[PDB]
This record gives sequence, structure tokens and C-alpha cells, in this order.
Amino acid sequence: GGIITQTPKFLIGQEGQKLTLKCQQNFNHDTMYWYRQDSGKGLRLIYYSYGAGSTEKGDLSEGYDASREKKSSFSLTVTSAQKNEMAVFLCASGSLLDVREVFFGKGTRLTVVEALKNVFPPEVAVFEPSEAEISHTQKATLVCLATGFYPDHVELSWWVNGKEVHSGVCTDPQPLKEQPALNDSRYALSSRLRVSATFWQNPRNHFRCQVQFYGLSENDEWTQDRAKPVTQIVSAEAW
Amino acid sequence: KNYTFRCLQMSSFANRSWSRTDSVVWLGDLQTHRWSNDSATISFTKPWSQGKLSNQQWEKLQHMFQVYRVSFTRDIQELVKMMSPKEDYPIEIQLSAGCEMYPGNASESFLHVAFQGKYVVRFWGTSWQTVPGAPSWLDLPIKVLNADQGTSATVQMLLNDTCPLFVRGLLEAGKSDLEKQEKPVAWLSSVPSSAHGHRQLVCHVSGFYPKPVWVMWMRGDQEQQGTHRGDFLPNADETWYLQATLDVEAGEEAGLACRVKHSSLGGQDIILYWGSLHHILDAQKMVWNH
Amino acid sequence: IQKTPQIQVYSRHPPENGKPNILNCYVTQFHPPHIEIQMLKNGKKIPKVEMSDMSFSKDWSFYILAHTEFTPTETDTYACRVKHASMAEPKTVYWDRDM
Amino acid sequence: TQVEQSPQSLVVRQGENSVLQCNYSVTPDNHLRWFKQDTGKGLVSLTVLVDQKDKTSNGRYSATLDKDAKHSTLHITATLLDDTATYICVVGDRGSALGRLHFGAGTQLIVIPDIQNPDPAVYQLRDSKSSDKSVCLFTDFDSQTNVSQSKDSDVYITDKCVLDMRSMDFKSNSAVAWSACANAFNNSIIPEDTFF
Ligand SMILES: CCCCCCCCCCCCCCCCC(=O)O[C@H](COC(=O)CCCCCCCCCCCCCCC)COP(=O)(O)O[C@@H]1[C@H](O)[C@H](O)[C@@H](O)[C@H](O)[C@H]1O
Ligand SMILES: *[C@@H]1O[C@H](CO)[C@@H](O[C@@H]2O[C@H](CO)[C@@H](O)[C@H](O)[C@H]2NC(C)=O)[C@H](O)[C@H]1NC(C)=O
Ligand SMILES: *[C@@H]1O[C@H](CO)[C@@H](O)[C@H](O)[C@H]1NC(C)=O
Ligand SMILES: *[C@@H]1O[C@H](CO)[C@@H](O)[C@H](O)[C@H]1NC(C)=O
Ligand SMILES: [Mg+2]
Repeated sequence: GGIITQTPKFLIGQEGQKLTLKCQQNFNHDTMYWYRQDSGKGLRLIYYSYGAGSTEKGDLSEGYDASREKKSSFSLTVTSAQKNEMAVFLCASGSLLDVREVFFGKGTRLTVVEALKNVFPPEVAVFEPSEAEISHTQKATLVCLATGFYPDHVELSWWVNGKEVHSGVCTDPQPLKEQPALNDSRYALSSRLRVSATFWQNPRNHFRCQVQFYGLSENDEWTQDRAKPVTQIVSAEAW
Repeated sequence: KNYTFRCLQMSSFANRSWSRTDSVVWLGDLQTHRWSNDSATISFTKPWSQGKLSNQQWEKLQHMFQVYRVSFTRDIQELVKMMSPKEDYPIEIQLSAGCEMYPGNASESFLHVAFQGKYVVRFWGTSWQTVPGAPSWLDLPIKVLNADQGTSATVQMLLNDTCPLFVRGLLEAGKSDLEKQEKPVAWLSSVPSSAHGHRQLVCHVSGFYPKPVWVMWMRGDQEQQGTHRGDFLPNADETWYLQATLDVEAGEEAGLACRVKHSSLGGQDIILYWGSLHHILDAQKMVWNH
Repeated sequence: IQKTPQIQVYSRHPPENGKPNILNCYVTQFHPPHIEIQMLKNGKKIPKVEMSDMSFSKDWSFYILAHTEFTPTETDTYACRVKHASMAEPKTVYWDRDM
Repeated sequence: TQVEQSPQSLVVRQGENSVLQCNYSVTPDNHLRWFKQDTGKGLVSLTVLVDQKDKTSNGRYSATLDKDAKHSTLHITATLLDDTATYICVVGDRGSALGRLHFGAGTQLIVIPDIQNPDPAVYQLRDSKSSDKSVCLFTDFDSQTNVSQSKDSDVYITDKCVLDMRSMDFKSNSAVAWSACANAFNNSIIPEDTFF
């Protein structure tokens, strides 16, 4: 009856930078784990712990360190972030008296950038449903376009009348590369919201496409003429 | 209450990496199996070591033991990681598992664990438990090990069913070896005692089997109560050696004899007089420079 | 280390000078089980020494039997030398046919 | 390495049944379990199998375990669109917390919708309202109309996505194109009876 949460959800890294992932758990579990997920491989144990300050090496411990400050908290550190590294890390906890009881966190997605100059927020544009569609199908598709963002650490949601909607909603499972030649290639993402023509024709209904972007904070500061690409919400509005 | 079957496991852990497990199996005082660390398979030390079991049944058990041996090693290492400051290499574990056979299809099983030379854990009924005197920190590892219903089920199988069954096969197949009668051979010697003018008479008795034996220094029909029986010592050919000493003052030797009773002798005791024709000649062949 | 080995040296058969025999070295009560045993003829290591598999008694005491084919004589000495962590120096116990 | 899952990728029609396979060689094989992983998320426990011959069920998920064959099958009955995920088979090597878990590489499940009333069409959508950027994209096409990835560096084409209106029990595929309108999906095999 609790949660296991990893922080942060998304992490921007730099070549050679030391990184820290936090995992907290209130299941009262003595055992905690750090796994790494590589595409097409299957989860591999980096470090695990029986408690504070037990830190035991898994099969993939090299290049990492870990520390268990207390029972609820298990931290993983990336010693030296690799050049083009994209990685997913998963924390888990288990009962010492029940091997079958294991819970996982939601994951941490890491993208190592060549320079912090390449980090951009998204530009969000919503497009109103076409007349040809409204008359022909008796339905209405609102389209949203998130563009120019790097890295692809975004969360797109639709809001109708100040409440988040899920039915009639579809967001791309894959972002597009704007200039596929670059390793720091900027991204583009689209989403459609389908609603009945009668629901759209009424201008008493508010439609908002919201994109949560995960970028920078104040202590990972920079010195550029550009506005700081911080963690933010950029939206587009419609009636 | 005739026979104790013993599977003896010896596991040494020097550090986090280095480890070895060696096992030997005994029926009574005869060795039936050996299992070296570097050996993938269990070796027979007797022709009848497979008992009444078929080749399929034996391979099944052997396969089970191979998995277990590897699994035991890593499990101990993990317990050290878990137990941390409490315990730490080097680690010595001794495991004694088997059953005592009785006439009339009666059996008692046991599984005993010693840690650093001390008896600390036993398997009782359905689970592991500490024995009196065990360190209090063992409570946790025992809880953790008892959470494994699978291991427990197989332990119960081997103890309740597999031991009594396998041993019975062993008792039948090894009947001629288990019931062998080997005659003792006795000979006398002496050394000076720490007391001045005193001598210690030694009656050596070698090559007897089975173990029960009776050795006393005698003056006629009078048992000499100063006779000190030594420990039973093994010979390389699966026979026993024993010696009985007696402290006398110089001159007391004459009239004394070592008497040996053994089941292999019938009712015909070996009586070996100190001054004997044979002792004199055997002592001549025994002379050396000291 | 923890417990010191007890060493006992004895012949399989009544010793007769110039006649082939078996010499036994019985080592007991040591802990840990790690041990080095040698049988010596005139201070020199006897090449082929057979060893029993290590075992332990009901009271958890380790034991092991070393043995070698030998020929007792009036002048040739026989010994068993035991190396163990409980002892700073290797202990040598000479065979004494009389005791 | 010791846990192998097949197929690598499964495509199942909506409403149909899915079958996922796991083969292993880990010893001992105390237990095997199945996990569902959504995109950008963690592992969610589906079912745990323990016995020599075992069957378990959890809602629309059910699984079998044969330990002699060292083989497990996960079944998904009446597949919904939300079943689209990676499914991971995991074997635990002990009945105690001293054990280790051995993770399969996973099986990607792709659930394509049943479009009983297709009406293939493209439409132009403008912003609102300051700048008039145009973003078209055909929709309402059947499953066989798969959009080929862009072969022009100037124009961007998103792959097909399915949006479901729950109240109306209505489902439709969609693709989006921007950078003209009736020129967008010319490399993709269009359904000849397509609206304009
Ligand atoms: C040659 C002789 C032949 C004569 C036979 C006479 C019988 C003698 C008894 C034999 C000795 C006992 C051997 C036990 C055999 C254990 C083994 O059969 O069982 C299994 C493997 O072992 C382990 O996981 C490691 C446990 C490790 C346990 C260690 C405990 C000791 C610790 C002591 C504490 C020291 C403190 C240390 C501090 C640092 C475990 O399996 P699994 O989960 O697959 O079990 C189930 C199960 O098999 C079920 O039946 C299946 O259906 C199921 O599928 C399966 O999962
Ligand atoms: C093996 O034998 C043991 C002991 O005879 C059984 O374990 C339990 O023993 C306790 C007392 O020590 C009793 O209270 C229980 O009734 C026994 N358990 C059960 C389930 O009845 C054990 O059950 C036997 N195992 C097998 C597989 O036969
Ligand atoms: C483990 O200990 C033994 C000493 O008995 C030694 O031979 C081996 O090299 C050791 N390994 C490590 C980790 O140093
Ligand atoms: C004992 O055997 C195992 C594998 O069976 C091996 O890894 C280990 O090194 C061996 N221990 C020794 C030689 O001391
Ligand atoms: Mg004399």
C-alpha cells in the first residue's frame, strides 16, 4: 500500500558529468535495486542493497556507484556520463521475506547532450477542424504540433473546459527528427483530438493543447543570449 | 538401532571470491561416497554405493545435488553481504545430513548445520530453526531461508522419504562388507615412565573389524584396573587400531598378559604374556637406535 | 587460527626390521579444515603418500588419515610433519614403535 | 541470454487473442513471472507462476508454466488497444530474497484497430488565429493503408496513430503532414476511393 518513485523522470547529461538518480519507497522493503534497460537486451542489475549502507555490485556496476542512506532511499550515481549516451534506468524494491513481492519505479530517461546550447523548448500550435471534415464525417479533429524541442523529454496532454481528456485523443508514440543528420537533431511531435461536430461548433467549449517540457533548472545554469530553456508548460489555445 | 547414515558437507569460504565444498558419505564406519569440489559427479567408493536405486533414479539425485552445491555457495555469499558487520569471512560451514536405521522399518532423520565449528542450526519438521546457544543474529537468516517453500519441500522429501528408502537398499547391497569380521593382531612393547623405576607397558591391537573390542592387562584372572584404553584409530584398509597401556614398577612385568576379546575370534581370546617365547623373538625384530 | 591438530603415528602391522609395512599418520581436532601433511623418511619427504578424504566426527572434529608403505629399520627415522594456521611453526611427530 | 522471448514483435487484430512465448535455461527455476511495460513507463506485474505445471489468471491475462519443458506462455484474451506494450518474461532463481531475477528482452505487442466503416480522406487545418500555417493529413483509412516514411527532407510525415472515442465506440487511424495539401501522401499507397 504505497509507492516507489524515481527522481528525476528525465535527465539531461553532459559528457564526463557526474549524475545522481534518487529512488524512494514506502513499502518498508529492505532490498532495493538499480537496473539498466538497453534496447533489445533486457534489464541488467547495476547495484542492489540489503539496507543502509549495504551497496552490492551487480553484473553492470562498472562506471557507476550507489549509496543507501536509509531504508526508504537508494541513490545511483553515473560516474562519468558517456558521449552519445541515451539510457533508461529502473529502480525496484523487494520484501526480504517474500521474493515474489517486487515493485518497480516508472523509470528515468537519460539523454547526454554534446552541448547545453543544443537544448530547445517546443513551439506549440493547435489547428482548428476543417469544414470538409465537419460536413462529411459529422466529426471534428483538432490537431496539435510540438516542434523544435531537444531533447525529446515531453508530455503532451489535451484539456477541455479545464479538465484533461483521454477519449478521442491520440499522440504519436514516436517523435520526428527535424534534421536527421545531427546527433543533437531537434524533434517534432503531433497529436489529434477527435470530437463530435456538434461539440466543436459550440464556441462555449475551450480546447487547450498542453506540452510539459523537461529542460533545465537554476543550478545547471548557462550563459547565452537565448532565453533559458527551463522546465516549463507551453500551450496553444482554441474555442 | 543398528546403523547411522551420514552425508557430510564441508564448505570453506575464505573471501568474497574463493570457496570450495567437499563431501563424504558414511554408512556406519564405512565410506560409501566422496564428492570433491573439482569433481562434477559424485564418486562411488564402494561397488554397492548406488544401493538398490536405478541409473535414472541416481542420475536424478546427482543432478539435484549439482544444482544444490552451486546454489548453496552463492546463498552463503549473499547471507554474508546481508549480515555485514555481524559476520564476515573467513567462513567455515559443516553440514551433517542423514538418518539412523532401526530394525522393523523404523527410522529417524536429521540435518545438522555447524557454523565456525559450532552446532547452530537444524532442519526440524518443515523448517530451519536455531538450537540452544546459537547466536541471536541467526534469527534473520533463518527467517529468510524459511521463506523458501521450494527448498523446504525438497529437504522434507530427502529426509522423510529418500534417506530411509536409499539406506535400506544400501544395507541389503552392502551386507557382506558391513558384516565382515577381521581378526585383530596383538603385540607388546614398553617405554620408561616419568616416575623413576617405573615402566609403561603397551599392548598394540591392530587390524580388527568391527569396532567393538575388549583389551585388558591381566595377572592371571585378575584384571589390572590401571589399564588405560587409548582412542580407536583408523587403518587405511578399513580396520581399527587400539592400544592399552599399564604403568608398572620394574620387575612387575613377569606374570602379566594382554588379553583381547573380539567377535572375529569366536570365543578364542588372544592372550599375550609379557615374558613369552614370541614376545622375546618379536622384540628382537623390533630393536632400533631411538 | 582456532584449533590445534593432534598427531598420531603408528604402524599397520607389528614392526619387523627389514620387512615391508604401512605407516599411518592420523591428524585430528584441527580447525579450520585447511591443512598440509607430509610424511618424512630421514627428514626427506616421502614421494608417494596416500591421503584419505577429509571428514569430521559427530562432535564436528575434523580428521584425516595419511599413510605410506615403508620398511622399518634400526637406523632409518620416520616422521609426520603438519602445517596448520593454529601453529606458528610446522609440528613434526616422530614415529616411536615402542609407545 | 538465459531467458528468451518470441516473437520479437506481435501484431494482433483488436478483439482477437494474443499468444506470447518464453523459453529459459536458468537453474534453479523457482518461479517465472510476466510484466507489462508501457512506453516511457516502468514494469507492472501481470502474473506469477510457481508450480511444476501451473496456470494463473489476472483479468484478461492468463499464463501457463511448464518447468519440464522450461516454457511459459502468456495469453491475452480479447485484445484492447491499451494492451499495446512490451511484455517481459522474468525468471527468479530462488524461493528466497537471496535470489536473482533473470530478465527477458521482451515482446512488443502492436494492437491494430478494427475499422468496419472506413472513409479515407485528407483535410487542411489552419492555426488559430494569428499565423496561417497549413497542416493536412488523411484519416479514417483501414488497417492495410500503412503510411510510408517521408522520402522528402523538406516535408515531415508522422506515422499512423489510432484515436478512440469511448462513448461512441468509434476508432479511426490518422496521419499528419506539414512543411501542397493534395501532394503530401504521394509515396504512400492511397486507397483509390479517397475523399477530397
Ligand atoms: C549422496 C547422498 C544421497 C543420500 C540422500 C540422503 C538425504 C540427505 C539430505 C541431503 C542434503 C540436503 C540438500 C538440500 C537440497 C536443496 C534443493 O533440493 O532444493 C532446491 C535448491 O537448493 C537451493 O536453492 C539452495 C538452498 C540453500 C540452503 C542452505 C541452508 C543452510 C544455511 C545454514 C545457515 C548458516 C549461517 C550462515 C551465515 C553467513 C531449491 O529449489 P526450488 O526453488 O527449485 O524448489 C522447488 C521444489 O523443488 C519443488 O518440489 C518444485 O515443485 C518447485 O518447482 C521448485 O521451485
Ligand atoms: C516430514 O516429516 C515432518 C515431521 O514428521 C512433517 O512436518 C511436520 O511435523 C510437525 C512436528 O514436527 C507436525 O506438527 C506437522 O503435522 C508436520 N507437518 C504436516 C504438514 O503435517 C512433514 O509434514 C513431513 N513432510 C512430508 C513431505 O511428508
Ligand atoms: C581468497 O582467499 C584465498 C586465501 O585462502 C586466496 O588464495 C585468494 O587469492 C583470495 N582472493 C582474493 C579476493 O584475494
Ligand atoms: C570449486 O568449484 C567451483 C566450481 O565448481 C569453482 O568455481 C571454485 O573455484 C572451486 N574452488 C576451488 C578450486 O578452491
Ligand atoms: Mg622382552
